[PDB]
Amino acid sequence: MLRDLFDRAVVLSAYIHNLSSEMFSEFDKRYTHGRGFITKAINSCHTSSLATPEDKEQAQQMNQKDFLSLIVSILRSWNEPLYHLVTEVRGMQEAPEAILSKAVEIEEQTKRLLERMELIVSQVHPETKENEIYPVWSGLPSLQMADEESRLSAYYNLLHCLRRDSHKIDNYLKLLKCRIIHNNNC
Amino acid sequence: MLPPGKPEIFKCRSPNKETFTCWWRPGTDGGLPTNYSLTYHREGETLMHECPDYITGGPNSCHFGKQYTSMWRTYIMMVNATNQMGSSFSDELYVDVTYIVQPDPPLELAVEVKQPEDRKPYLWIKWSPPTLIDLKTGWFTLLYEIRLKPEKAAEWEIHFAGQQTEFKILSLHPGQKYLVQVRCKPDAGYWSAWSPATFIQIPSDF
Ligand SMILES: [Cl-]
Ligand code: NA
Ligand code: NA
Ligand code: NA
Ligand code: NA
Ligand code: NA
Repeated sequence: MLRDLFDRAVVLSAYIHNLSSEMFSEFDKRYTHGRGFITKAINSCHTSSLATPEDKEQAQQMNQKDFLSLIVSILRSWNEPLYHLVTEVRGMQEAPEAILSKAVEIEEQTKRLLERMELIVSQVHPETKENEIYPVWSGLPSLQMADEESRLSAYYNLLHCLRRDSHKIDNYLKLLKCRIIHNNNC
Repeated sequence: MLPPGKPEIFKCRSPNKETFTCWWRPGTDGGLPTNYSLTYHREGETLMHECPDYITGGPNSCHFGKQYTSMWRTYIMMVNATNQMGSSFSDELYVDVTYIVQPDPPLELAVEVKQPEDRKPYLWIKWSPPTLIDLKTGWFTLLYEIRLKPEKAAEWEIHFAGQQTEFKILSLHPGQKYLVQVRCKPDAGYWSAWSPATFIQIPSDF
């Protein structure tokens, strides 16, 4: 039941992006608002090497199977950083509660969205290639560094990248839902 | 005899996630500028670019058409104000088009009283999306809210209509005239201004 699956996937991706956007805004107001962290966060997302469409015209041009594949790769690529985000933050003596609560919900809901996505692919493209190709995040040393400024900047970049990729996943899913179910007549 | 004061890029907005515009103001206090130049570069690139359209957006603005706008890629921008005496540069502004989205208001708001046999009567509200937005491909997603109130009431009643372009309202006061407006926001970003009001008299026999 493709319409029900797409509907639920888009509820999740929009809810995840909302949580990531609020997390980034709360971290920003509370730790980084005063010093050049936004200048430091330029060009440094682990998913940058994926060929992702940058406007709706590139999106429309994407082969449907590869576009769905791409969403799946971005979600699979975030499993590792979300795990460490939550682990690191929960391990603090004084964990900023609102931030931690959002990170744990995103960690949990991303897994569900990836499960919904894998079911979509199964239904729409049953002979997909099951090989994984997603980009590796390896920034745990920078999250764990003692230097409070280098550490805050590492967190800033992680949260800025999360808000961006959660947005892209949501926007790409909405594009695909409308293309698949409605022939781009939503 | 004085160089310009320090200008400031104070607002950027995208109506539809396909173009955007930014606006700056002069410094107070310094000399009159005779030129402004807005330049920028993008995350991941070293190329410096000039504002591609100083006209569309009106005074002291830079408009980025479809060829120059993309999401998920930070713009780093600066404006300089010059005269024959010297120059001043704004602070750098970091812009992700993703987070400056604010649609124009919905269009064609229309209101009709419906009185069906043996079922509750209702006000039927209908409207259309702003013209600049592409909902059909799924590129853009709009949520809508209606408000309505009689004149001299202290509070508006607000109804969230989700992604619908029509709505039914049941509890209205017979004989009263209501002002109705609609507004919309993307899934992520800012509410539009309320549309202009449409007015409706609810009949005495309601
Ligand atoms: Cl708002
Ligand atoms: Na614009
Ligand atoms: Na201008
Ligand atoms: Na564009
Ligand atoms: Na972004
Ligand atoms: Na009218």
